[PDB]
Amino acid sequence: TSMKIQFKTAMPPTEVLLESIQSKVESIEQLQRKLQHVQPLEQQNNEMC
Amino acid sequence: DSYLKHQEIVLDTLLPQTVSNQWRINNDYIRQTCTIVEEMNIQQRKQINDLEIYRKRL
Repeated sequence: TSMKIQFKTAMPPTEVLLESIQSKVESIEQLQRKLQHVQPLEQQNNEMC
Repeated sequence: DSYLKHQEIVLDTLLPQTVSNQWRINNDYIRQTCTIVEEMNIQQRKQINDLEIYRKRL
């Protein structure tokens, strides 16, 4: 009963969140990748400096 | 998400600060290279002058 009731609520809460937050995840996660390139260039410039 | 944008821009400011000082050091070197390269050119011309001068005397 719980598994049914709760997981149905979970799946609705998840898919409602996911719709709003998968977009914001991509927004947040594609920004993280920018740090990984902003760092890697930083070192080569410091090294070359 | 807003915090991550403040964190990102800070890195790229340092990318410029490094960029400027790196090009600035190379900029100073360039003048030195051109200063001496002329002086070496002056030396070689004078070198070649003697080389033939000493011959034409003898």
